[PDB]
Amino acid sequence: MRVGERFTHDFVVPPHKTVRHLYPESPEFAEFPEVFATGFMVGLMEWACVRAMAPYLEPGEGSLGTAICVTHTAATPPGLTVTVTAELRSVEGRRLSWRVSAHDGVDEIGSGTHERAVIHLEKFNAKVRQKTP
Amino acid sequence: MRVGERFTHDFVVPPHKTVRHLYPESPEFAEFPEVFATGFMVGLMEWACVRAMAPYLEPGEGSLGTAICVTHTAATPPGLTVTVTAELRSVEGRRLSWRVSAHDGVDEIGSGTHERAVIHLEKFNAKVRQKTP
Repeated sequence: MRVGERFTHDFVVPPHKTVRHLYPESPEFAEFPEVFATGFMVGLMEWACVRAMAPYLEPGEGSLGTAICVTHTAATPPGLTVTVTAELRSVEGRRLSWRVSAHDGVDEIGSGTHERAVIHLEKFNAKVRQKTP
Repeated sequence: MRVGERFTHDFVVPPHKTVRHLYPESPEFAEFPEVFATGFMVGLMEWACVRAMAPYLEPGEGSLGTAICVTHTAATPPGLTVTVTAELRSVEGRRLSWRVSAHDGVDEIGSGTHERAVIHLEKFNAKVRQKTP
């Protein structure tokens, strides 16, 4: 791949990416303001990093976020466009560490780091089964 | 609210808390193995901390997650119970901090920290609609 290279990822926040949508089973979340959930932003960031990685992956390969360390310092109503900038910080065998940050056009809404791990998709699928009830 | 206290929170992972459910708008995610998305683990850990600090809010108050720093070291298939243990680490004002960790019954699946800011609901919704298109 290549260290230092920014990758950019644009996404319009729909009404169904707010807090109560993350966990419709949570009574507590049902009464949260209609803003972009942190867990959804995290998902977005992994999504940016997955796309950055895709060309460099062998057929049948994938990745799992192994760590996420970000702030979430400004709220985002549906309608705004969240831009995730991902930057490769290091590659270490199957290990990728990114610097990530996001912006909704008005504010930087969060920034931090995100490590991923390249996996064989089937071997991993098999492994997750010996674990299913 | 007492530093050191512990709140646990149990959750059976349904099928709709997997990666492809965090972002169905992602073709890059539709591949992915049916496993507990990092984005949902982050939310589940926040849900624990929200309940833990529920008895600390005054009326017309809420909380926002303002930082999540956690590992994700094992995959959980739908069917397993994820228990989130939230340990109050600091209460220094409008700011709460937790040490969080999760177990799915077989593996510790992740841990780290999470911070929350007490907010005035009205002023906050007001600031938000100042951002809404």
